[PDB]
Amino acid sequence: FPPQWICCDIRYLDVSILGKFAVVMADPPWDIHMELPYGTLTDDEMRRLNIPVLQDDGFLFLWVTGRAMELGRECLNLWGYERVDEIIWVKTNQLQRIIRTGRTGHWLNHGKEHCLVGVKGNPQGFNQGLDCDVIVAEVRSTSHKPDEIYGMIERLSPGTRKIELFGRPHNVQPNWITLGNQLDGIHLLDPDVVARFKQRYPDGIISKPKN
Amino acid sequence: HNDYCQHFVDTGHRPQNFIRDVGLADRFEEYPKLRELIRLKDELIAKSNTPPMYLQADIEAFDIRELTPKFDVILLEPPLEEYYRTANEKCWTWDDIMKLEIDEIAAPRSFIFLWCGSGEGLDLGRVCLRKWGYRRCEDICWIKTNKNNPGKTTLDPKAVFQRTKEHCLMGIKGTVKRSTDGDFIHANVDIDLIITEEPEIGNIEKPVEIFHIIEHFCLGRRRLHLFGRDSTIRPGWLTVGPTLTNSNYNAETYASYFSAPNSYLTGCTEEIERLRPKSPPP
Ligand SMILES: [Br-]
Repeated sequence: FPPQWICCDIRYLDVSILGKFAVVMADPPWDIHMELPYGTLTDDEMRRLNIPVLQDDGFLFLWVTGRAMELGRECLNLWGYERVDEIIWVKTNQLQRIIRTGRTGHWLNHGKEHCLVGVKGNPQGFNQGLDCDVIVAEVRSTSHKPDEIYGMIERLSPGTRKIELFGRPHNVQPNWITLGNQLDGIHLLDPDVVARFKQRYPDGIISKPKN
Repeated sequence: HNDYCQHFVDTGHRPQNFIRDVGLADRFEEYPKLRELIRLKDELIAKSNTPPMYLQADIEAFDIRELTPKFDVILLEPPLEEYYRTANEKCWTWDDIMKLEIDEIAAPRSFIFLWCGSGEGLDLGRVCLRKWGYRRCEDICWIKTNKNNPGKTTLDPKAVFQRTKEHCLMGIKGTVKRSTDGDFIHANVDIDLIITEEPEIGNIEKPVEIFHIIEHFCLGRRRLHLFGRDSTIRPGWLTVGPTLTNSNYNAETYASYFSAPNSYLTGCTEEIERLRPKSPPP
């Protein structure tokens, strides 16, 4: 129930051991058919993520950009969700102004990041309409998405277990299990998850499955 | 810093209320070179603008091929049933919208700007773009502030957040290369956001800034506004819609403004070529 995390390769981790989650969130390194200073996952690697086993009833927050506006919609569909909202993060500078200059998009400049909101099954105990679908926040440090999204999700679905894919050390927090290759080792607290992790990885090495 | 999401929960003031310096006319008052680029481009638009042209038509029944010549940009705001949730004119389902034969009037290289609302249209408008032969290439969000009326003013379908924006999807048809086609587009002159105050109830107009973004971006002079109204009639545009009270469109006269000795393109001055954003040498 305090912060929990697993350093891992998202493509290889047997995510069936973590149980079910009321909220799933991912800010993935989409292959956006552009030159990037970090590694990406192919479209097929993204489609094949075992998102469906993480949840029977609940919400998905999927950050998207570029051609992943459409590929993210296809993933939502493949993983069993309907899209019911779309949040944007409007980026401001230190004077709370929009930075309008540069060449920050292919055709128009880009002032926001998009997050698809999907629903699966028939969730209960959620509070609809507490937050707006527009986030206004400065770009801070290494952040790729704004920290405000965690408060919105917690107000939407308080007290439920949540899981984040492709998360970073800064993102670990109560009620969340954070998965990502930049995390420091493995820190599990939920005794149910610990038991299943030991049964599946008898010696702690989360390696590619024996094909 | 402060959490403006929490501030909204506490106060009803939307986060976008605290973005500074959003006004269209007053935009670059403190940024003289940016102001000059916009001013020169608007002057270039005004110099080449056709006089206002408009046609009353029942777009559902109309043979859309009667609109000639081909269009470099098309702006479409079909009246969605979600805009009225007090209907007056015919409301359009996304099936109705998809049936429009847009590909029959769009130029071989051209752009479309489709107001999609904030619900199912974000998905179904993309299907329309596919059908019409465009690729979705930008998403212009109209963000609405509620400075005048805080603050819980909602709600429509299966939403879970309060919806405070509308999306205008931009599509591209044909091949356009930013490296070689600077006589057709000026990229990166505007950003994909418009920020204004929530209009009065029952006012369904979209922000006039959408025209500025389109006119700055594409140098094609043949501009069609489908489902425009009397109040959107504008030089440089052909406005077509059922609620227009009068018509002056003559397809031959309209076409003559773009044919020899004229061009369907605005051209450009040396001063604008030196100010507008361009890629560096390879
Ligand atoms: Br068509």
